[PDB]
Amino acid sequence: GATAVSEWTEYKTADGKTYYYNNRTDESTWEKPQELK
Repeated sequence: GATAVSEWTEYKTADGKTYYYNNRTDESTWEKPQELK
């Protein structure tokens, strides 16, 4: 299970979970990208 593939990067929030942010979509999803899964 890798982390941060280019355009996709995830940060863990204080509540203890990562949100996956795609930069050139500008989208934020709580599901692991299939390029990063």
